[PDB]
Amino acid sequence: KIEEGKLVIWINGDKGYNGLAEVGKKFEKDTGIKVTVEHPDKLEEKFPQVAATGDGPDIIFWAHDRFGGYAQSGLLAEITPDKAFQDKLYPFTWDAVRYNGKLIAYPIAVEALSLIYNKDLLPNPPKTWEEIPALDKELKAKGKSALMFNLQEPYFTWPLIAADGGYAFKYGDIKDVGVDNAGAKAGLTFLVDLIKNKHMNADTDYSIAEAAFNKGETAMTINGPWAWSNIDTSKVNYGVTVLPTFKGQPSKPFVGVLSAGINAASPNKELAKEFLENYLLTDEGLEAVNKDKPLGAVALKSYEEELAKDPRIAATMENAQKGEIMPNIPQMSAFWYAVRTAVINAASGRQTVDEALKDAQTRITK
Repeated sequence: KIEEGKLVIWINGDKGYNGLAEVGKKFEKDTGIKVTVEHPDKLEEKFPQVAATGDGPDIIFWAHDRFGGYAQSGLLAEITPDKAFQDKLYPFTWDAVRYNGKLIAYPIAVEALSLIYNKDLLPNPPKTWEEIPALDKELKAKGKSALMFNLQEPYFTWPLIAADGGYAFKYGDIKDVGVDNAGAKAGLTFLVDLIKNKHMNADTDYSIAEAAFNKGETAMTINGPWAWSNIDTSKVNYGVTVLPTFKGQPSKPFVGVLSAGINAASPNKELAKEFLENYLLTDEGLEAVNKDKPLGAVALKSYEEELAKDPRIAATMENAQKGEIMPNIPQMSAFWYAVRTAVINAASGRQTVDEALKDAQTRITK
């Protein structure tokens, strides 16, 4: 099974594995235990297969929403950090790695959508969703649009739909879904109205929105940290800020948490703990990883306060703190497929907002 006396770690290829390897080397210096960092393809798919037979790595890094399923099959070991260590991280990041009342992973980085705008076209971004329609008619007079973002993916339109009370799964309860309530209804109705009023095209997708924003054709867009390097090149003077409110309520974008779990079949659980707590989860630890590839906003308060000197990161955290922690249950798959269809049918007039959400709700709680 899993080798004893060493630590093998799995992390995705789009992360700072080289930097993580650095922290691993430091661990090896003052312990004698070697740390091997690997980044296989479809690791989020392989882990379940190899762990089920008592194999795989000691530690696995992935978005939190996936750990719920791994825990369900008893693949993840329950972690037990003391109160002292727990206070080192933002409170809400812990609700991301909680399953059935147990901590199943260590929070690392936080990710959420923000509002991105062209400072030259819009020196003062809108703080409200209701003022956007008016803003657009003013920008149209100059041949510009006010807002453009991916309307095809629920992930991108959810922030609006949930602002006034909508939600996926109430902290765990798989039978408590909020996609067809008055809140979600209001938000989606506002979105459809923006489309039927020619303020937005129902076919606008990720690429169309990206190219348009980066070419200065639109004043605003909605995206995550993964899109900043692409905008830095376009030579557009942009800023990142908090998302607009709807009916006075903050937009609720889904929150993604990069987390580190420990294989239940690992004989090196104590070493993994020592590594994650006293080596990786430190200012020097996250710095080594960040230097290789930026993590965005981090769950470690001490280091986050330093990275927040970058307003883009500060905003990302602000939007995540007002966002909804993505449910870590497997039923989340029905949600994506259900809401996706509801938004498409509602936008195309094929179905009414009330009907679309009603059918979505039924499919999720089915």
